[PDB]
Amino acid sequence: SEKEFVEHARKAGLVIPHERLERPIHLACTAGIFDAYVPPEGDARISSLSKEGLAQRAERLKKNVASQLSIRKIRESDPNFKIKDFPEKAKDIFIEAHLCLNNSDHDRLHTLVTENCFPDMVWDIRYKTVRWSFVESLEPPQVVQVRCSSLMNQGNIYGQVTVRMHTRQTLAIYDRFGRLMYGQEDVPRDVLEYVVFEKHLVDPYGSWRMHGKIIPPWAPPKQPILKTVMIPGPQLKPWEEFEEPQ
Amino acid sequence: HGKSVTWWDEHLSEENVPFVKQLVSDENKAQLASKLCPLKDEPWPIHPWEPGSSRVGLIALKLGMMPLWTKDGQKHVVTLLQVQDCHVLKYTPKENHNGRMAALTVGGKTVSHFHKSASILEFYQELGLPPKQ
Amino acid sequence: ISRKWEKKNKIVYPPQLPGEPRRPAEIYHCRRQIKYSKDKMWYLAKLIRGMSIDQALAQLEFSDKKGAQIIKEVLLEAQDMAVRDHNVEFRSNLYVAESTSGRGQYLKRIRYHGRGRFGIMEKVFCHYFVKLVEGPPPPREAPKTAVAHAREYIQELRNRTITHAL
Amino acid sequence: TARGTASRFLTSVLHNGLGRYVQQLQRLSFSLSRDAPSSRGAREFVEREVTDFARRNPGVVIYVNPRPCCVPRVVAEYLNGAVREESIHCKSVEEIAALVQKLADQSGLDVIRIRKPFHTDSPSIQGQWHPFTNKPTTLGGLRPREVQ
Amino acid sequence: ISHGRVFRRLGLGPESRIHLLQNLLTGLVRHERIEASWARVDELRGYAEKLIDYGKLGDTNERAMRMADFWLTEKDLIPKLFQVLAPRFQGQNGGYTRMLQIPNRNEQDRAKMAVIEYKGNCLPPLPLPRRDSNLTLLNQLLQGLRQDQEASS
Amino acid sequence: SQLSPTELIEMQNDLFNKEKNRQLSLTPRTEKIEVKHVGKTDPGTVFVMNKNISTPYSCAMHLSEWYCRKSILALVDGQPWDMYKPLTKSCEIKFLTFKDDDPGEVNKAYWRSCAMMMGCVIERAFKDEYVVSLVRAPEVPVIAGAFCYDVVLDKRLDEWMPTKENLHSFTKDARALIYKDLPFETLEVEAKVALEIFQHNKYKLDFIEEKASQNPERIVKLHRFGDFIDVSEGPLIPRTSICFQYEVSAVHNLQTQSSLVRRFQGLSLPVHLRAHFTIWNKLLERSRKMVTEDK
Amino acid sequence: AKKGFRAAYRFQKELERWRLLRCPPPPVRRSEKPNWDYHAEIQAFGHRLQETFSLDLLKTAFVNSCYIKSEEAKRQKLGIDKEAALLNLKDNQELSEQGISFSQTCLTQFFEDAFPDLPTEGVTSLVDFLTSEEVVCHVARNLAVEQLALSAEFPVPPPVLRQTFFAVIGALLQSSGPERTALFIRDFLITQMTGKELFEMWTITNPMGLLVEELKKRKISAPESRLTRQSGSTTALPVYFVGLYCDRKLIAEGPGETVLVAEEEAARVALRKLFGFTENRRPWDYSKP
Amino acid sequence: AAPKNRRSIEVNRCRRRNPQKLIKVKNNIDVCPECGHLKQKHILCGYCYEKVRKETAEIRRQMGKQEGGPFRAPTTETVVLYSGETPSEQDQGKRIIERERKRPSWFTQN
Ligand SMILES: [Mg+2]
Ligand SMILES: [Mg+2]
Ligand SMILES: [Mg+2]
Ligand SMILES: [Mg+2]
Ligand SMILES: [Zn+2]
Repeated sequence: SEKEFVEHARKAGLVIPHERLERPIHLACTAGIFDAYVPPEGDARISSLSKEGLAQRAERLKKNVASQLSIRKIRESDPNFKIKDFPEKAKDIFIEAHLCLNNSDHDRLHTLVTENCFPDMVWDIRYKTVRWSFVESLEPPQVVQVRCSSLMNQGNIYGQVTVRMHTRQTLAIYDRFGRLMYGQEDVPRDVLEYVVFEKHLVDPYGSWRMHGKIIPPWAPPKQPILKTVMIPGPQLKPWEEFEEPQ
Repeated sequence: HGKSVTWWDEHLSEENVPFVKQLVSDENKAQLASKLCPLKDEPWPIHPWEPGSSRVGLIALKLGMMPLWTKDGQKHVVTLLQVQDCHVLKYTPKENHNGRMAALTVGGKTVSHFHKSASILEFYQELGLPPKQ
Repeated sequence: ISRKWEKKNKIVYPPQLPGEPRRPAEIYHCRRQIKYSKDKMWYLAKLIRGMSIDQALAQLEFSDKKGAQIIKEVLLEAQDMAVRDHNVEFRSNLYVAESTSGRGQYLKRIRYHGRGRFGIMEKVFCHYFVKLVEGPPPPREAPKTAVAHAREYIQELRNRTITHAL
Repeated sequence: TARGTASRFLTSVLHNGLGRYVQQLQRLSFSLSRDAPSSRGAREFVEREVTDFARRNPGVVIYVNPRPCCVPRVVAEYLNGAVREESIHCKSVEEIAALVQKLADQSGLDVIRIRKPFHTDSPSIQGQWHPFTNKPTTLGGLRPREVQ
Repeated sequence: ISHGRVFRRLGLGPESRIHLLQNLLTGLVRHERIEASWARVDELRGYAEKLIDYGKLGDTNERAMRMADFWLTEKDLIPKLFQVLAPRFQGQNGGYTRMLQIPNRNEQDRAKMAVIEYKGNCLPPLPLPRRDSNLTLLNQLLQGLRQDQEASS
Repeated sequence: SQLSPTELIEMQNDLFNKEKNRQLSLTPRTEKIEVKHVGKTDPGTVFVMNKNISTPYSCAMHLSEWYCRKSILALVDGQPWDMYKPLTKSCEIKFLTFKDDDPGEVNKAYWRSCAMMMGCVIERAFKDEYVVSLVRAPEVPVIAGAFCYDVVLDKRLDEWMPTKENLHSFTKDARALIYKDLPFETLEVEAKVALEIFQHNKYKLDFIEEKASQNPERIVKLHRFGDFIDVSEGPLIPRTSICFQYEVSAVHNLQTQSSLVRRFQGLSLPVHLRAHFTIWNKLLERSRKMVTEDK
Repeated sequence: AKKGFRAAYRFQKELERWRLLRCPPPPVRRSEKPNWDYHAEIQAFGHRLQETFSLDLLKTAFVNSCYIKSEEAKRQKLGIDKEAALLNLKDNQELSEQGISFSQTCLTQFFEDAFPDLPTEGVTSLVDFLTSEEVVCHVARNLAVEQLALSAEFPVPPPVLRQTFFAVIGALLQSSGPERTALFIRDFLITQMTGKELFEMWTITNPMGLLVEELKKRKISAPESRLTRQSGSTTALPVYFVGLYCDRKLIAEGPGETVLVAEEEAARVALRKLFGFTENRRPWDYSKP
Repeated sequence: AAPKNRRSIEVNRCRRRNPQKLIKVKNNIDVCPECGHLKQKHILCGYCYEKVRKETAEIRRQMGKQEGGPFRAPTTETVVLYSGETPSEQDQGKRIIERERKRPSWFTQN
């Protein structure tokens, strides 16, 4: 006559066993992006001009002190490294990563993209269907900047390469019932994205990975959603009167 | 369609309720005073009395009881029955009812229009009386 | 125990070829191990079958049953799930497809009697299941017309065969 | 039991034997073990009989698969689309012979209760009884109390 | 057979009924608006209405005084009855009390509830039901009829 | 022009569909407008909607079924909007009900809608041999005991006035019309393509001419339900189902010098306001009298 | 736990059965299943029908356009060289045309000989029916043509099947004379007319008119509908027998609920007597001349 | 008296799914013109009545603060005031309660 239920599940963060960890957490990546390259506000009208864009980009790469300091750290720690070959590799990483999102293959996606990026591109889309194709690259991929984070604790250095790329992509997102949600499959829409890459140096296995995606503050508003959406007003208890701002 | 319940009063304003009431009651007075003169309208043929014949009845209202005395000295108790508004309503002929005797239908006291049923209200409409209880 | 109903939301369909009819959304949701009885709960669950979700919420709002408020909370959660997680415009566009009560795991206790006798008593639990579908509520069936009955009777007369006959 | 199971009317597939007779058994597939004892009979059958059988019935294809199995089966397959499974496990050569013959002569229709022993289209030559067939007609076609 | 029984049975007996109403009434005269069991409030209403009538009989009437003495339990109210409530009902004969049905009690006993009130109290007004306005379609149609009862007379 | 009664219907409907598809093609994309809710009830609520697609009805659908059933008319800024008329620009929305405090807008809308219904009932209730010309729906206030529609009839028909049988037939047909639930559809048109729809009715063409004359851009307001199309002033109620009690009361012959015009008068109430049988009979008695306001 | 393999295995079989009951697998070609030899199958097809085919011709017959185009999809998608050997396949178009033409001719002659009084519109209707999508598909499916047919989309949509059946007919017409093929047609097509009615397959909508015309041709005048038998007129289930009289002789008679329905029936009966399509009629001849 | 046999599930379903034991659908529900919540037609709106109840509570609290004890209740009528208000000539000679909140929209001045 005396028996009780079990299993009330709880998540308790407590700092004491978190400190007593005998094998401290090993990170392949760092969560942030150290220095965010902030692009020209007229970067749309200089993109239709070839030898304006190419010139100013290459110029800003060669002229910067920090850029070539870091490129020197990477070259010295990692031999047979070239800046002129890299936007090719980066582009390929991009194409394969999103072509992974199509097939929903996470194993390869863990080789390509970084730990900070993966939650973002995978999370929301897991119960949906994605069809994404690469059609054109309008302006060949440009290397904007390079940076390094020196952790004096681990002696660990992470090369972070920002590649600006201008692209032609087709994106269609389907809902879990198979009914279209985001955008058409027939429109080769034009995209401009600033893609940060990261690599662990001291690591012997040394993968070049896709770290983050930076959006500019002036960026063209993304294409509209299909469905209509409602945004509720503040939920009121009985005695609380409503107040309207102007 | 989930159509909600409704009563006669529901959508009327405070202004209109006294009005509606006046309307109904006044038309009641009119209608009752109109049929007040039967013999000058179109009375059905009156027949003399045959031996095996039987009259119509009434519908009354039990008031209360009262004592009453008889010249022999005895005491009786009586019931007061008041006829309030009594009208014959319809007529079913002999062959249509029992095959023996005709059937008259008789109404009792007047009631509100609002709380009866559409069918019944139609019935009295084509008559020209107010509804009987 | 068995938890299945929960996984029904995790199904993904293959995308719709254009020209085919748009598939209506389906949201499965439930609440486990409620302190209500299973049967008492069944009445409530039965009441709101096939009602538009707003109608159901309205009806539940005024019920005096303890279970009423539980089911109401479950319906609200289901609504918000439907708009947020699955993709449904018009949160008023849902109706109740399936609504039902299962039995949960019971606790056993003593119930004392007299003359030192006892009965054995069960603290009772239950589950409430609901499945919402996107669209207007399907029309309630009108009972058979005289015409329909007569048709069926005739058709039956007409189906007759000479029996054991050849 | 009869109420327990399904049932069908007596029929043939494609009005067989009306115009010409078509053996309904299409193919026959044996599976046996070279080694296992249970398939012993089946092996003998494959040696002696199968060959001859195949000549007697030119219209049925016969596949024989030696494979490592414990329970030798023969799968009959009919024009009808019907597939009938059988176990030849632990039987004589004689018994298998008999079985294969049964399979050869069957329609491939479902074996279940058959409602009545005969089937006829147009049972009715010369008429079919109806309440008026034996009744005399009267003059004028008058009903019983009808006057004209 | 309950025929023609006006008073409902409450409490532990007739006396407990009177004392229940005692308390309710005292509460009502003090706070001027209270909420309770719909049945009990209904029962109370009559008493609450007659108390004002004894109040109108004035301070000096003895019957009214020991009446108010019995019914109002906290003695301090007895002046309030005579010098506050009873004056503010002067013109009106019977209109003293407003009683409405409130939504069922949220406690697990789910009772049927009512709020009862002395008119003309100083409190936020109860959200009474409003009749429809005169601008409503049906009412307008009736306004037509009315003006044609005026035009034909 | 030699044309069947059905051919007229086909033509008009195909023109209407052409125009509607043209208005649809005019909007290239899915464009997002932001509607705000100025209602007394759920303030601060903000709908994000598809321009020239989403309607205030589709807007109510985000709130609750209660709005959907109770809301007859939608106030956009300061103007009445039909429930199914697609929103154009970003704005603020309020919903309007029969039992609301100053219903008068809604009342007008209802009266108009019922009038139009009666028009449709009349036009199709006469034998193909004769010629039925709908004129207009003169706008009466609702204190006048009915709503009405003006119709001219074939010359050989000028002698007879209907019998209770016939009026009851009209009524039966209008109830038939209500039973099947038809949405009222709206379209804004240019006079050029408005006139092409009506054609054969002269009085209609005149009406369109005057109506477009007082608007700078020559815009005419069209409404249609089922197969029937008509021009009208102001917005209409969303559904046919909204009417419950409906009657065609009586007709009255009224003649100008240049024409003989029959005025059809009828009376109705919405399911929300439905009135008791006795009340109904009184109102119906008043709806038999001639109702004159053309100005 | 209980120690043994046996029950576990035996249960695995049950698991599989339920798995197949709850989700049925989409139908698969008999060609893609474990025991198949295409050649032997063809030869068997030949022998079981008691016919003699050129194996080249028959193998040709079971080929279809769609199979070739799909094969060209697989050809062009993998970068393979096929064209020479693949476009040498010689599809069944030709044979199917020969086959349909011949079959229609043959059937038409059969009927025209059996029912001298059938109007041309009628015999046309009949041939239309025995050459139908439905009937031919049924027959072909039961002769294991669908089995041998090479095509995309395994259920083999009915037009392709018809094509294939008559393809085989044509192959037979090349392989053996018109005589043998005539026999084949009367065995596997004409038999589908067994138990069938006339107006079951003819579909004509006004029997009376047609009867009047056909009586004009015979130089008989004016069928008069006359009521013969009736039971209950006031009932919900009346029965009428309407006779049709010509010069007061009775040509035909029929039952019905309504006097109209019955009259129509008597029309149909009369028609069936005139055209010699009747129940009592001589059953078809199956014999070896 | 003890049951002679177990009642079968068919009988039982007949008893407990019977129309008379089912919850009956309420048709008198409507929306409050004010707050747009739900209410039965013959009953006060719960939400609105909560507004009123809370405010009444606050008022009573503050008029309990003006009374130093249990048994002191005024011999005069009382009137409640809000921020930025002053007693009228008609309303003077009365007990005055002063609340901080601005006078609520539903509450009139009277
Ligand atoms: Mg003891
Ligand atoms: Mg027990
Ligand atoms: Mg027990
Ligand atoms: Mg008690
Ligand atoms: Zn409220």
